[PDB]
Parts: sequence; C-alpha cells; structure tokens
Amino acid sequence: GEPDSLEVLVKTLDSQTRTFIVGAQMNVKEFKEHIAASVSIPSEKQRLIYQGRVLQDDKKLQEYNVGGKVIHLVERAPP
Repeated sequence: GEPDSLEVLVKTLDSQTRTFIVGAQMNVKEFKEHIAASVSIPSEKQRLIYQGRVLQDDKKLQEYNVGGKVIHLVERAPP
C-alpha cells in the first residue's frame, strides 16, 4: 500500500552514490545521523545540497521533495 518511506540517493564529491531508505517524516538532522557511518562523515560536518540550496537541519526531507532524487554531500567544518 501507501509508502511510509522515501528512497534518497546521496552522492559525495568522489562521485560515489549510495541509496538510503528512510522514514517519510525523517528530518535533515536525523538523516545526516543516519548516513554518517556509510559516508564516513560525522553528522555535524555534513552539508547536504539539492537544487542549488543547502538543506536545513530542522526541515523534513519531504519538504524538499527528495524522494527518488540525488542529494549532494559535502564535508565541511561545523558552524
């Protein structure tokens, strides 16, 4: 039946893409924590980018309509 999960592709600057399947209401901060082990970047050092814009920690992934899409991941010092 109806999806309660999203497919989210994360592509790092080495051009590796990894796919994650996560809860449809998960937020950006939770997502960074989720992918941290696989991408080898602590959540506080992750910058996620989609359609030219940096994803905000307090927003829900669904607010960016990222289901089935490639998000870019960049490693940067925490602000």
